[PDB]
Amino acid sequence: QHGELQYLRQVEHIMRCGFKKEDRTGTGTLSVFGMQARYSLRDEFPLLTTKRVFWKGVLEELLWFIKGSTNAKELSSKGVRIWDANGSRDFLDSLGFSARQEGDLGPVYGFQWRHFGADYKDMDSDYSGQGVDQLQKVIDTIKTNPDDRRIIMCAWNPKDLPLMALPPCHALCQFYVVNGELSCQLYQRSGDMGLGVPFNIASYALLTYMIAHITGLQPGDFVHTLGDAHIYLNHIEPLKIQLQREPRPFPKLRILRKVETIDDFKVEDFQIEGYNPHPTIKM
Amino acid sequence: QHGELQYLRQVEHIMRCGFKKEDRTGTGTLSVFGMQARYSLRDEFPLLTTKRVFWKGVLEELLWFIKGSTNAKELSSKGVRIWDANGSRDFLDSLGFSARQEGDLGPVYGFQWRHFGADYKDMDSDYSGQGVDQLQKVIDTIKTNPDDRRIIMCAWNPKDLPLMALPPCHALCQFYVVNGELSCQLYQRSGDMGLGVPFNIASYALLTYMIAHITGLQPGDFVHTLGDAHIYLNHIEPLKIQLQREPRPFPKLRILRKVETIDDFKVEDFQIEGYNPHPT
Ligand SMILES: Cc1nc(=O)c2cc(CN(C)c3ccc(C(=O)N[C@@H](CCC(=O)O)C(=O)O)s3)ccc2[nH]1
Ligand SMILES: Cc1nc(=O)c2cc(CN(C)c3ccc(C(=O)N[C@@H](CCC(=O)O)C(=O)O)s3)ccc2[nH]1
Ligand SMILES: O=c1ccn([C@H]2C[C@H](O)[C@@H](COP(=O)(O)O)O2)c(=O)[nH]1
Ligand SMILES: O=c1ccn([C@H]2C[C@H](O)[C@@H](COP(=O)(O)O)O2)c(=O)[nH]1
Repeated sequence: QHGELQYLRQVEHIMRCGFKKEDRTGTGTLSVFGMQARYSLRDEFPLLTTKRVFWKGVLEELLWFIKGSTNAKELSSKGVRIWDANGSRDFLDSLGFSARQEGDLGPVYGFQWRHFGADYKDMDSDYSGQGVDQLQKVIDTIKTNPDDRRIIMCAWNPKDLPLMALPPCHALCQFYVVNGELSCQLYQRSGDMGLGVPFNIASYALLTYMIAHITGLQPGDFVHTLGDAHIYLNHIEPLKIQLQREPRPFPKLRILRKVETIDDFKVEDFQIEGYNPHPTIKM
Repeated sequence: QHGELQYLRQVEHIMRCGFKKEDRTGTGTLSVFGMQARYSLRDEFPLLTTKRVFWKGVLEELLWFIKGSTNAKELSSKGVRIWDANGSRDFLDSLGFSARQEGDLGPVYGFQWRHFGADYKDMDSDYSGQGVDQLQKVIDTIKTNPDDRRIIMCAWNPKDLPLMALPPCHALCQFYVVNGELSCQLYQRSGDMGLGVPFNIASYALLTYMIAHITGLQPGDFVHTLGDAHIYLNHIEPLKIQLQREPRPFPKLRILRKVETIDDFKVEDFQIEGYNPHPT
């Protein structure tokens, strides 16, 4: 069986057994609470094929995260517009952040991952040597002690919550090692199956490939755990279509050079081979 | 059909397909990474029956949590010894906490749940009005806005980690509401299937029952997600025996009176009916 079948069976399930549940905007969804899929990272990459995934966006965003940025403009400049809406003068004002300059997303992933617990001022501030560098922490631990059951990188910070444009959908992820293979489990509190999910799977599978490469291990599995797994009421039609399609063999991700530290990774180092998806779908 | 069959199928799986993996003590285990089970809370309580669960302990511990305590002695005095070992003068010293008094577990669940982000000194300190009161937070949100997808109570605190005797096994839990029913999902980073696990399921199922009672909702489901799900190499034999037993119908949890706030709960308010488990 093809790995994508899991994601498809989930969507199929949310439609068949989900419950109508209101949205924060009032759009309306069909949801199921608590789900889980295991995507293999062994000699293949989980880039969904029944619908084209914005790969260039998942890669630029991840590097942007690793770099510890919280400025949407720095990701926008790379040709990835995904986080721009949450950075607009209009949106940041509808939440009270009036003195907060444009693009300043607040203490999001980039900040939490590298400086957990540090006092956030603005995106342009210097947090060098401040907070807990969780990203580095997990890498060190994976190297020194692989048996460790506390390899956690937590983006969810209850105290910093009031300063965020958007509370982290990916509350936390945990790494694991066995048989010289590195695995990763993500806890996604809320997931849009028609848009965000596929991209999110790619994002974390990539992170694992990166950390595995640096630690000298082989990619294992990517366990995708969900809280509120939803499908927006309008996405039902196109999704009924996508569910008809047959998944084509997953591509493979090549890391073109030998990099030593997580920060040393650049876009030219990655190569997606054989990514042959079905035509794209607007949602 | 029976809810316990899930837990049994998991143990069965960990034996059948797990991999030998070393322990922090070097005891050795058989593990699988990433697992999940859905226990129904509708008209029944998930207190496992193929082996007796220390129910009096899950209840006293939970209240102890809610009370925001981090002193092991306060739970030990109630006749629940589970957290005593981690509080001894010997253990606290083998980790460096020499000036830390006996029983002082550090900024554990009780402290994180009620005062997240506050500067921890010692168990006897006064943290009134300090930190983020997560427990209260989720209760308020469940009442005012049930559709909310951010109802999270996080015990994992990367900054306070160096002050803990034991890093929280239960990193975080998330609440959900639909059809007037309250559900809960737990993220357990590491779980011992032979001991802590069944107790852990009971603990969180109970918490849901309490919060559901207070918010005026009905208990829904308890989703149990695991990171490193293991079985110690020595528990393999007794477990092979437990797996043979047939689960008896789950008991029911009765809340004997109408309580208003989470803190108002007392031991006399709960009653387990029909808990008929298998022996030893
Ligand atoms: C309700 C909601 N659901 C989401 O999934 C969501 C996701 C993000 C961020 N995210 C992680 C995204 C991943 C992929 C995206 C997307 O817009 N893809 C477009 C291409 C636009 C571009 O060129 O930048 C597409 O699929 O056509 S957006 C922000 C707000 C959200 N809001
Ligand atoms: C290796 C290991 N595995 C565990 O599951 C574990 C659990 C706790 C804490 N936990 C939350 C526990 C739940 C139940 C417990 C127990 O000791 N039950 C006994 C004794 C109490 C009694 O029954 O009077 C038993 O049921 O026999 S201990 C502490 C260290 C651990 N260490
Ligand atoms: O990477 C992401 C980010 C966001 N979302 C979607 C899920 C919900 O549709 C919405 C978040 O809304 P709240 O749960 O924050 O209300 O964004 C995703 O699916 N993936
Ligand atoms: O409620 C609990 C508390 C502890 N443990 C067990 C699981 C592990 O065997 C051990 C903790 O080991 P570390 O994850 O800290 O290495 O305690 C449980 O299963 N449940």
